[PDB]
Order: sequence, then C-alpha cells, then structure tokens
Amino acid sequence: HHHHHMSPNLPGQTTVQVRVPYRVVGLVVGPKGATIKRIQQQTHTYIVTPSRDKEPVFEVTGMPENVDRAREEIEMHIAM
Repeated sequence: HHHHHMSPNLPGQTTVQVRVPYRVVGLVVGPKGATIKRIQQQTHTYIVTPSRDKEPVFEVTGMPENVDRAREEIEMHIAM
C-alpha cells in the first residue's frame, strides 16, 4: 500500500496471520472499529485490519502469549 510501511517489531514480539471467513471481517471490526480496538487494548497487541476486498486476514503483533490471546478473540467472532 502506498500509505503504509513495514516496521520491525519491538524486541520479543512476533506477527502472525489470523484468517477469518470474509463475511465476519465486519463482525471482528465492529461499529466504527470499536470491537477490533477493544481486542488490541485487552490483549496488548497491534492489529492491522484487512482492506475492503482483500484477503480476510488480520495481522496481529505482540508478545507470543498476547498474540495467541488476540487470535482467540478474533476467532470467537465466527459463527458455526
């Protein structure tokens, strides 16, 4: 993207990919991004939301234990 850049993570932090069904990206983001903002604050992670018509993949950055916690909150927003 012309308006984004790659930055190295803080020491000890990793970045993983969390794939969701395309229909539930809006559920994870929530109204005005309140849901995805709550996940970042509660899990102490940095999460990039995928674009409009791109791969429904969230990029979660943080400590490995915190990144795993953020992955579960994202995957819980998926109906069976």
